[PDB]
Amino acid sequence: KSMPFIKHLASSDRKVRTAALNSLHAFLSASALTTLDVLKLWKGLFYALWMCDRAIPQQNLCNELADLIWQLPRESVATWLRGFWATMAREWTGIDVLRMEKFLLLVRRVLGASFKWMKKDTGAWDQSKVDEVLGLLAEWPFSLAEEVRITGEIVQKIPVGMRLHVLDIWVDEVERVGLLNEDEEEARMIVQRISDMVDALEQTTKSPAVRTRSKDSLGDDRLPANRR
Repeated sequence: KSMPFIKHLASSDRKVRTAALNSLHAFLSASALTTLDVLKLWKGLFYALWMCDRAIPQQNLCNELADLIWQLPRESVATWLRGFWATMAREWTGIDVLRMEKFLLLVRRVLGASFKWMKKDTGAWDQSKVDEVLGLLAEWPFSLAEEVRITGEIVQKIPVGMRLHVLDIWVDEVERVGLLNEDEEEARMIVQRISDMVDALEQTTKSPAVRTRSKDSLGDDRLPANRR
């Protein structure tokens, strides 16, 4: 697969990065993506945000990157999001204090788009898309294991800061897509399945920070299991 635009996403010239993104949009429009294809695409997208210095272009770029999910064939979305989490997991400890905030926002929007992707728009949610999104939460931020195999050939260790960020925002992002509606049976099951993943994380984790954030987010007053 020839993806010549990828190396230009890291250009110091933002006009070149913008053109490289448009080639990527057209490339995704036009065989199927492999695990290796999305790792290369997401590293290029990672560095495209890394080079973005301005607050408003960063906010647009995070939404642009998260909304790429709607351009993808149904069969490639889960492979695509695994490439995202593997990318963030590999690159996490190298992100300096000055550049962290825009990558925290990227994770939030990509997670938020993943939740919105689960939705149908009286069955309101696509359970096959729910299994894929939640299975990735179990695979990366809420994994009871400490490394992920990608074949194995490629083994990636899960950084603790990535878990801590997802633990900070998962209630925010289930609320934003409307999953905290106490009156939906379908929605409460999805929140329960996510809560069970976080509960399992708090029981097993070696990290007191992860243990504390998991416990904290499970006590969130917004969760229906904590109300009335």
